[PDB]
Amino acid sequence: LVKNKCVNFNFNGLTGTGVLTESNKKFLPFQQFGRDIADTTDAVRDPQ
Amino acid sequence: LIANQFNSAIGKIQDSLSSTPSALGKLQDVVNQNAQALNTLVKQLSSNF
Ligand SMILES: *[C@@H]1O[C@H](CO)[C@@H](O)[C@H](O)[C@H]1NC(C)=O
Repeated sequence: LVKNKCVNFNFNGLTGTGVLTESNKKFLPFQQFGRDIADTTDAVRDPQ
Repeated sequence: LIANQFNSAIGKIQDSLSSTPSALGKLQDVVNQNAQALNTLVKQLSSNF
């Protein structure tokens, strides 16, 4: 896992481009993805 | 008397602006229109066309 560097991430099918940073948001145990108002990926939980 | 009326009128403006939420309707409408146009433009990427 690499943080604070612009990389290509494939977290089981996200297949998106962006820089990954630590977040204070808390997900539900079953929840994996994250979306904003515009239905764009905003935060993803590390599978490991 | 005029000084007191002026002060009380400004205080009433203070109270009316603080209480009523729809006071800044023009600015809120402009901001909402711009944000909604931006949201529609962004959502247009998800359409097949
Ligand atoms: C996933 O596997 C690694 C390697 O064995 C381990 O260090 C890690 O704790 C595992 N993840 C969880 C949530 O246990």
